[PDB]
Amino acid sequence: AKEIDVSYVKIEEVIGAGEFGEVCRGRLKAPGKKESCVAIKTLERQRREFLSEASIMGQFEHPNIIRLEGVVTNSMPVMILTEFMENGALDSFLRLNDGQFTVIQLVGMLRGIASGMRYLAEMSYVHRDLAARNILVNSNLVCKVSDFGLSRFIPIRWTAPEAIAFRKFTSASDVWSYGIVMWEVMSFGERPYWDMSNQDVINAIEQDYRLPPPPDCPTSLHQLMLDCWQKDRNARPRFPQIVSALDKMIRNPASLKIVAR
Ligand SMILES: Cc1ccc(C(=O)Nc2cccc(C(F)(F)F)c2)cc1Nc1nc(-c2cccnc2)nc2c1cnn2C
Repeated sequence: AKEIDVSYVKIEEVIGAGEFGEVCRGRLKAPGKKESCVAIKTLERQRREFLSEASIMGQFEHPNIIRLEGVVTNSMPVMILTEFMENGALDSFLRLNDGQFTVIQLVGMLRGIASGMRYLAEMSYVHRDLAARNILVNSNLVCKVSDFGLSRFIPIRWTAPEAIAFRKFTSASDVWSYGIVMWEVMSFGERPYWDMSNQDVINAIEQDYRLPPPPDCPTSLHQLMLDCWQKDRNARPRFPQIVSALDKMIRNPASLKIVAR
């Protein structure tokens, strides 16, 4: 929770809205450091809920987790600052780039997301809302796991079946969500389960249906999705094994040439 002096922070265009107010694009100019772009949540009662998020974010330091720049608490407005990700959310970025990235590039995106989740899981942090809309993409296509919560610029179709029903959220339920993210990525941002209703999705999953391989998806990647969607949560791979599986694919790209009929 590094405190930032406001004279370094200049607020520009509004990019969306949050639970506690606006979210804006901005610039950060600190002594001795270059000027960079930042995204800023602004904020009123004495509720410390707004800043409690910053206390959570400050624990995280990883190349695939959104990086908190700092906070302003001795000023108005009160603000949470992170690095600014030029390509925005992954789902809309991929829809804008439909069919325009190679399989190897998509796998590299997924490997980054998996590494970020591996870190969170190692930290005993359960995300609970992992979805492509919660991943930000930088100019080099590095994907960073984020959590926008209640935001704008209830999601059961990313949630493991045991978390929907029993409200049992674990890293293994995040693994389920990660498999959905894999499908979103290999589908260039198609909505999981198309236009099915939330109830239809729950019923389909309970009947053991699983999203099919996206067009051109390597069979080995869809199998990895199916592994993440095992009903028995203890049978799903853990994030370390997921990273290792993707790394094996990057080393052996001939394995990614096998697609289904
Ligand atoms: C400004 C901000 C504030 C919070 C978070 C965030 O991800 N917090 C969070 C909380 C709990 C757990 C985790 C996790 F575990 F996932 F790491 C993260 C990210 C951003 N940064 C941005 N927010 C928005 C944004 C936009 C609209 C509504 N809400 C947020 N747009 C952005 C950025 C950076 N670049 N861009 C384009």
